[PDB]
Amino acid sequence: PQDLSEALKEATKEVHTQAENAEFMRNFQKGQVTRDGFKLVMASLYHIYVALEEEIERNKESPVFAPVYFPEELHRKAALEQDLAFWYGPRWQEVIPYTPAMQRYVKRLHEVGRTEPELLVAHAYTRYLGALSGGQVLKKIAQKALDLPSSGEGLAFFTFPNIASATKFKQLYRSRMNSLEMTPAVRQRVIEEAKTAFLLNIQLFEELQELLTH
Ligand code: HEM
Repeated sequence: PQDLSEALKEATKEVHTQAENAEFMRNFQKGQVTRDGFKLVMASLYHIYVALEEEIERNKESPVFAPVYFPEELHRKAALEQDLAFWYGPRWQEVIPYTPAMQRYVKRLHEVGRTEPELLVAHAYTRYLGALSGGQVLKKIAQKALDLPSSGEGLAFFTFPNIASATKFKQLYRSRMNSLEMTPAVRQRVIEEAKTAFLLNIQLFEELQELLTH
């Protein structure tokens, strides 16, 4: 259209469906994910968000990213660390897995963070705006399914405590994106990188899936 925000939303409409329909994402929606599989995604989110957030601290002051810099509001690193300690034990840093589908995603994140920063925004957008436009169902089914004891831990990642209204924030973010300066080329690329994002995720589920069935 004419809004960076409306462009992406639409551009990734199809791939998003591809993401939803993943064999591992659908088994989840239908609430049939074992503690093992759930323990895999948490370990995936951790590696992705550390890379993501790390590259964000690199371009925090950069004009290409500064406008969407919201550390308190969004940063998930600490949230995932807390969760991962519950899921793997005080030794999670030592035990947790690091698969090749995780490695690609992390690798892409850094290439972008250093040679194509103007694109970092597409990933931030996908991760943060994604898990903010829909983190309720991910929690709703997470809760019921796993039915872990009354431990009160392991799912912090799903609660952005520093945002009262998701509605208003998602609105501030789109405003800030739409305010990002970028040449027609860069724009088409950023949109293209948002697709890249989804493919890294979709490719991730599939790899976590084959991993379960062993
Ligand atoms: C159970 C699986 C999923 C379901 C059913 C789901 C559902 C949705 C829904 C209904 C919205 C609100 C869209 C709107 O009305 O504007 C949304 C937005 C979005 N989702 Fe998901 N989603 C899922 C998986 C994913 C995955 C894996 C990602 C990737 C990180 C993701 C990224 C996004 C993004 C970026 C948006 C917002 C786009 C925008 O605001 O322009 N979603 N999702």
